[PDB]
Amino acid sequence: NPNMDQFEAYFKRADLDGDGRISGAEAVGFFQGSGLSKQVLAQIWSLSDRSHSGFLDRQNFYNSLRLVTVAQSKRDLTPEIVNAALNTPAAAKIPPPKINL
Ligand SMILES: [Ca+2]
Ligand code: NA
Repeated sequence: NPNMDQFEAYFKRADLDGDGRISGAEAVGFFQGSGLSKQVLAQIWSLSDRSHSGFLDRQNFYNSLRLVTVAQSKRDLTPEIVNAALNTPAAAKIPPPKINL
């Protein structure tokens, strides 16, 4: 499957209970494979849980994956970078991240 959807594959791996949402605990466990600091992952979680419900839907989780890629590229998150990933078609250019599984 050379064109396999890696965002979807990560969503399915992260969603341990199959309820179609990524819970806080599921995100903590999944992103332990990201190589990022807990401070950065906290900021990504906050930015991604747009409804403040404690769960990420698919869109929210894919956006958290995009922010993880930017952080793995050693770019400092700025308000402009965050908005570019969350609210503009620049998001489509961001690869899925590398996650140790
Ligand atoms: Ca879940
Ligand atoms: Na939410």
